[PDB]
Order: sequence, then C-alpha cells, then structure tokens
Amino acid sequence: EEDLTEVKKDALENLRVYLCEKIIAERHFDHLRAKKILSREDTEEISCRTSSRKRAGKLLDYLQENPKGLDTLVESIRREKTQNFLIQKITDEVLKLRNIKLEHLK
Amino acid sequence: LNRLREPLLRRLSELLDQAPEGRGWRRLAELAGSSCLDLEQCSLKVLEPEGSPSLCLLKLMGEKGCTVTELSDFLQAMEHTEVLQ
Repeated sequence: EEDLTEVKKDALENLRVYLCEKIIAERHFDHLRAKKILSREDTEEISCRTSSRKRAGKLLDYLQENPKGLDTLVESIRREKTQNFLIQKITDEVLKLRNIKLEHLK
Repeated sequence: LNRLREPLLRRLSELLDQAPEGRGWRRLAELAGSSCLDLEQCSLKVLEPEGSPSLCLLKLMGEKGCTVTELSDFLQAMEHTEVLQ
C-alpha cells in the first residue's frame, strides 16, 4: 500500500544528515546492483564525486524511486555484519512516524 | 500467553504497539533479571504493513512459558495501569 511507501519515503528523507556520515559509500553497490534497482551509470555518477560525504548524499538520494530500497540498504548491512547499530535507530524512527500516521487515520 | 486465543492477543498487541510512552515495547522486552536476535527480528517484523513488535514480543514470552498472571505482575512492575485495565 502506498501509505507505507510515503511514510517510508519521508522517514528516510527526514534523517539525511546523520546517515551521510557513518556509511562507507563504495562497499554496498554490488548487493543492491543484484536487486536490479541500480545500474552502471549510477556507479559512474557516484564516482564522479570527490568528497566523502556527498557520495553518501547522492547515493542516499538515489534510492527514492522504489519503496523496497531501504530493505536492501538494511540487507547488505545485514549481510556484512561489521556494523549493525543503525538498524533499531531507523526502526524506531519508522515506528514513530507510523504512529503519527496511525493517529492521523482516526 | 501462547495458549490464549486470537482477539485478546491481537488487541493487546495492537494497543501495545501504539506506545507514546518512553517505557515502550523495548522496555517491556527488558524485564527484571530473567541475545540480539530477538530484538532484531522483532524490529524487522515491524517493517511489514500489518505487524507490531508487540506481537513478536508476546510470541517470545509465550515461548518463554510465561503465564497471564505472571505477565500481569510484570505489567504492574511496568507501572502503567492504563495497560492493565
């Protein structure tokens, strides 16, 4: 349902500032490239950047075209178990915005 | 817990999900005394459109073998009497 889509979209895009620091940019787009949501042109466009942070910015802003992308962003982080503490943070964010949508229903 | 029917567990889960309290479901999973996979799988169960973490936690405590009066003692320890009524 598209309500989950819209709350997922704004629940990602409200928190761009924190996520664009503690994420290595290169170490994911082979997994989500296997999900057929991202192409080589994106790989070249991301490599055109020179800063550390703006890679994370345009990569993070290059996922707001399909609703199921965030799962894949979890999944590679689920795959490489080097860091995982971001999960329940963004999860609690999703519960909060879901609660506001739920109270706005009635 | 795990023995009882659908409407009581369903209503209790869908009421415990909507938790504006700071002592929410993560507090209720963290009881007094008696690893990561429980919390992670509940926090991924919430990603579905029709789920609660509360359902995952009630299934977990039913797998613990908790009883309804026992859980009500934990809820009195949780010191929100609006949940008990």
